[PDB]
Amino acid sequence: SASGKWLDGIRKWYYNAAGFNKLGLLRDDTMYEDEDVKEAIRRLPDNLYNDRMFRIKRALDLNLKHQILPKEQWTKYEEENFYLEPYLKEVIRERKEREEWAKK
Amino acid sequence: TFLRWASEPEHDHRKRMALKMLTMMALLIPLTYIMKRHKWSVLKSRKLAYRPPK
Amino acid sequence: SHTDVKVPDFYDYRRLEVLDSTKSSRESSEAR
Amino acid sequence: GREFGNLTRIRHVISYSLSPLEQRALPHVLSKGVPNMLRRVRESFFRVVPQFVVFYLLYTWGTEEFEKSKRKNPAAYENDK
Amino acid sequence: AAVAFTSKLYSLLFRRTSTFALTIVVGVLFFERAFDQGADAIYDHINEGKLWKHIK
Amino acid sequence: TPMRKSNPIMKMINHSLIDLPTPSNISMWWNFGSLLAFCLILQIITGLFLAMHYSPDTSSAFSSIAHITRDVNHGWIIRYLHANGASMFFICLFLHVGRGLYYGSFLLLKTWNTGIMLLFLTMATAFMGYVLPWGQMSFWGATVITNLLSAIPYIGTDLVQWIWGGYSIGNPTLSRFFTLHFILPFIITALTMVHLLFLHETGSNNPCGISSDSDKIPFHPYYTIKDILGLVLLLFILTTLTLLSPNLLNDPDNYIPADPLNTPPHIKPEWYFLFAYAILRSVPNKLGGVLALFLSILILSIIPTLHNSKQQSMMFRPLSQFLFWFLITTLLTLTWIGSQPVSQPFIFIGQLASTMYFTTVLILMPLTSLIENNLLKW
Amino acid sequence: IWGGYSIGNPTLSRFFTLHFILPFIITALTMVHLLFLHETGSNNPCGISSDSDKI
Amino acid sequence: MTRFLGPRYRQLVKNWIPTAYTWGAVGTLGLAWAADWRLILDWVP
Ligand SMILES: CCCCCCCCCCCCCCCCCC(=O)OC[C@H](COP(=O)([O-])OCC(O)COP(=O)([O-])OC[C@@H](COC(=O)CCCCCCCCCCCCCCCCC)OC(=O)CCCCCCCCCCCCCCCCC)OC(=O)CCCCCCCCCCCCCCCCC
Ligand SMILES: CCCCCCCCCCCCCCCCCC(=O)OC[C@H](COP(=O)([O-])OCC[N+](C)(C)C)OC(=O)CCCCCCCCCCCCCCCCC
Ligand SMILES: CCCCCCCC/C=C/CCCCCCCC(=O)OC[C@H](COP(=O)(O)OCCN)OC(=O)CCCCCCC/C=C/CCCCCCCC
Ligand SMILES: CCCCCCCC/C=C/CCCCCCCC(=O)OC[C@H](COP(=O)(O)OCCN)OC(=O)CCCCCCC/C=C/CCCCCCCC
Ligand code: HEM
Ligand code: HEM
Ligand SMILES: O=C1C(=C2CCC(c3ccc(Cl)cc3)CC2)C(O)=C(O)c2ccccc21
Ligand SMILES: O=C1C(O)=C([C@H]2CC[C@H](c3ccc(Cl)cc3)CC2)C(=O)c2ccccc21
Ligand SMILES: [Zn+2]
Repeated sequence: SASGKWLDGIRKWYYNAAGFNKLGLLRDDTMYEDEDVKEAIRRLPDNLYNDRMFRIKRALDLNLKHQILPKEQWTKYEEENFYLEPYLKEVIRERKEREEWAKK
Repeated sequence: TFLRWASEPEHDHRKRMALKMLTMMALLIPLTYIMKRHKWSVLKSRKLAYRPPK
Repeated sequence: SHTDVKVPDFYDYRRLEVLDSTKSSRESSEAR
Repeated sequence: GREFGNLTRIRHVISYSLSPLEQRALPHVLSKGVPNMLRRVRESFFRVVPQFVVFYLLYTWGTEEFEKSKRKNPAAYENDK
Repeated sequence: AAVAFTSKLYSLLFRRTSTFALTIVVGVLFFERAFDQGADAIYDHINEGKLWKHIK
Repeated sequence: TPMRKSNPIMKMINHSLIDLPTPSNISMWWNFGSLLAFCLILQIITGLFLAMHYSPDTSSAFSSIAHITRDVNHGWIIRYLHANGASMFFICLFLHVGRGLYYGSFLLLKTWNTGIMLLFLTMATAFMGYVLPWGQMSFWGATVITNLLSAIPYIGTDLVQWIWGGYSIGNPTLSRFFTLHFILPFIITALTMVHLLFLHETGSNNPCGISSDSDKIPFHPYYTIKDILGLVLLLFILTTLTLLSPNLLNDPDNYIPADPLNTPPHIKPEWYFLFAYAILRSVPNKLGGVLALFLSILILSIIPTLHNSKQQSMMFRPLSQFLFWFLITTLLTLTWIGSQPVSQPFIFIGQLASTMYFTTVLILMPLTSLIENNLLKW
Repeated sequence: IWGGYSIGNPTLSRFFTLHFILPFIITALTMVHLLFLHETGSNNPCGISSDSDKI
Repeated sequence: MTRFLGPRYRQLVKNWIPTAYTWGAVGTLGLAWAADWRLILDWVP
């Protein structure tokens, strides 16, 4: 039903309003590094880790220079990669399992 | 006028003194701003690159 | 390997005091 | 503890810099800085300003109302005698 | 080649830290007096006729 | 090794403000802590001088200040500087708090809690200085603030009489105000050192809310000159306030000495307090009013607990930003209401502003954070 | 230091302000004193090194 | 929290109840003795 197109519309609006794409950043780059997120980052393979580090340094440099990327290079909503989500879900499952053991 | 003077004797000398030290504090702003800009130009023009073996 | 190295150009930022080149290098340094 | 020898692990990033005495301190103001400030104002205008406009309307209304309340009502003397 | 003003200024005065410091004390001695005199002149001039120094 | 690193005192200085790793990208909002410290130092110096001419006795306090401002050489400007420095101190304090609310730096729990302690201490200090001139406003301010403990149900009245040292406000209370006002600033100093000790174990947050360990620069020379620039600006403003327009923030009713038999028709505290006053005015019940008064500040301690967002900073969170600025306008509204008589329009407006303040902190922000999370699909 | 031609009222308030503030400077310097001490540890009556019998 | 609902936590709380009310007795009697609180001390023979 149409409701899918409608919700995706508002979601795209919110994404462009947030503006981390103007700095060349992915969504999974912008998470705060709590305990689980750090453990998920530990699990990444080397290529993803290095790409993430450079992207973040580049955003920091731009922010230092009160500037943004050219529009041609902004991250687009329809071709983004949630590279960290899978690892995070596993980390959280493991912690939940341990908790559940601890109450018996 | 006399009650004005009775309430605030430091009036004239205060304005006298304002001219001086305000001129000075106004002068010191652009100078220190220049010094800041000088020290920060190193970072403001920095260029990065990423070169993985791929 | 490395041999492909080249610093990108900084023309926009450099001082005119060295672009107006009619004076030995070290004397310029002194003026700046 | 935290010290410039072992903060994080990075690979394959190259940097380039000039010395301060080689370059200008205020290189391009009116050709680059001014438009940048303009867009920087544009990107935040509607997230900050309307709330303050509403505050201004509320303030003026409340002042006017309080000042009306202090004026004598003719019906308080004209109505019955 | 071009003996220019700021280069002479660097080489004679600013190259050595002690002499830089000496230059600074010498400059402040004279700046203080010149600056005071100018300010007092302006002030006196803004409100002639109203100060008791002259009414005396 | 260099001497910079040869010795514990020197090495602590070095880890504090020479080789400390700072974020490259922090903005002007991070200058206000150093300005706070500067203000504390200014206040202590000007206070130690004033102290040597003031009289903590109800039969000469007023006249001792007259003596200071008329006969002591340049005593008037020392007075002016003290009074205006307090105002600057609170301006910086408010801006300093607001930064941390916006950029999510409350997740540094120890620093945040020590900050709340410092806020409380500074307010106490400022108020106990405000009553020393023994003018007409000072007296009734004292009276109200010391009657506040009567609201404690079982032991309150006795606490009031034990703080007064008698049946009423009087000479024995003024010396207590003066001893406490003398000692508190130094406790503030010590706790500031603890505050920074806690900070330097983690380092500074930044505007983007992401980890900056890939782009740290040293504190010296960059932030040394930056903070010096900030200080120059603060001094320009302070001088213009002291010499060009000294009466801007001044109150005439405190140039009338104290009269225990008459409260003036129009009552108004110092500006940095108005908002609390408004809150206190808004509850038709004594105990409830005092409780609200104290909760208005104590509520900061549970902001870390109500945090739902995946991201730390509001830089990338627009709905959040909208609410933030609405909260700031509520506080402006309380400040404006505090200035007005206790009459009906302002009564009603103040009650709405108070309910919206607590509402916003406790309910609206958490829920908007959840909506935001759902819009980004996590 | 007198604040006048002789000992008088202006001097007593100076005595009192200074007597109020000094003890706290003493406190801070005491902390520095002990900081310095704990880098080496206590000497003892015999004047020989006690690192074989520390408690 | 929601984590601390379960059997072990119930058992663990039961283990410490007595010590808890004993420390409560200590604090109450001490407060009363320290503030010469007549409301409690008038009942001590
Ligand atoms: C008789 C008394 C005389 C007194 C004389 C006083 C003279 C004072 C001189 C001061 C000079 C300062 C120079 C500082 C240089 C520092 C350089 C630097 O690095 O700066 C970085 C710093 C910014 O830092 P940053 O790293 O970018 O980080 C900040 C943000 O994070 C960045 O985030 P962002 O990028 O998202 O933000 C973008 C945008 C965000 O934009 C927005 O949010 C939107 C704004 C829209 C505004 C639209 C217009 C207004 C609203 C209208 C709306 C419609 C109404 C409709 C009504 C309808 C009703 C029906 O913000 C800006 O760009 C702000 C720039 C302007 C800053 C202005 C600062 C004002 C200071 C005032 C001081 C007052 C006290 C003086 C002493 C008084 C003593 C009595 O500032 C600048 O870059 C600007 C520098 C230039 C500032 C000049 C200020 C001059 C003020 C003169 C005041 C004179 C009048 C006084 C009156 C007193 C009354 C009592
Ligand atoms: C806010 C004001 C009012 C406060 C009132 C306070 C009420 C509570 C008072 C309790 C006093 C007794 C507590 C004993 C706790 C012993 C714990 C312990 O480790 O003991 C074993 C330890 C070590 O013993 P040990 O090592 O030999 O062996 C212990 C081993 N077990 C337990 C197995 C036997 O003993 C001590 O060294 C304890 C010294 C305690 C000193 C307390 C001094 C009195 C201070 C409080 C009274 C004064 C209040 C003044 C109020 C004035 C108001 C106006
Ligand atoms: C009589 C009128 C007044 C006269 C005043 C004269 C003095 C004027 C001001 C002079 C300021 C000092 C300038 C010279 C400082 C030299 C410091 C020095 O040599 O020490 C550097 C070296 C640096 O350490 P490292 O990093 O380990 O070095 C390794 C290098 N690879 O040593 C140090 O650590 C610093 C030591 C500092 C010593 C400072 C001595 C100051 C003496 C001041 C005397 C003032 C007398 C005033 C008299 C007044 C009338 C009674
Ligand atoms: C003598 C009388 C004094 C009266 C009281 C004075 C203090 C109160 C002053 C209130 C007005 C303050 C206005 C400050 C300028 C606002 C400029 C603005 O809107 O800019 C938005 C711009 C947007 O930037 P970013 O989101 O980071 O992204 C840009 C990078 N791409 O900057 C910000 O949003 C930064 C906001 C930082 C916090 C500002 C806080 C201001 C108010 C603080 C004090 C309020 C009272 C106390 C609040 C806390 C109470 C518990
Ligand atoms: C006398 C009062 C205070 C002094 C002297 C003081 C001093 C400082 C200084 C110098 C810094 C260094 C970083 C900066 O300037 O931003 C700082 C950081 C900080 N202050 Fe305080 N502060 C005071 C009160 C407060 C209050 C009232 C709060 C909160 C309610 C607070 C919370 C913080 C936090 C969270 C940081 C670190 C945040 C970050 O780095 O992102 N402080 N403070
Ligand atoms: C955070 C630090 C301080 C703050 C916020 C503060 C604040 C104030 C304020 C608001 C006043 C009243 C101003 C007026 O009536 O015009 C005052 C007065 C006074 N303060 Fe301070 N003060 C501080 C530190 C000190 C210290 C350390 C001393 C040490 C003796 C001191 C001594 C005095 C004296 C003697 C007065 C009365 C003189 C007068 O009213 O002009 N103050 N203080
Ligand atoms: O200004 C400081 C700062 C400090 C600098 C020195 C100041 C200071 C104040 C008074 C004296 Cl007598 C000496 C130094 C205190 C604040 C400090 O510790 C930080 O960690 C920090 C981080 C980011 C941006 C600014 C700062
Ligand atoms: O009626 C009041 C009044 O209510 C307060 C109040 C303002 C808020 C103060 C306050 C107390 C605690 C905190 Cl955390 C903050 C502010 C307490 C005194 C005054 O300051 C005052 C001054 C002069 C005359 C009358 C009055
Ligand atoms: Zn003067």
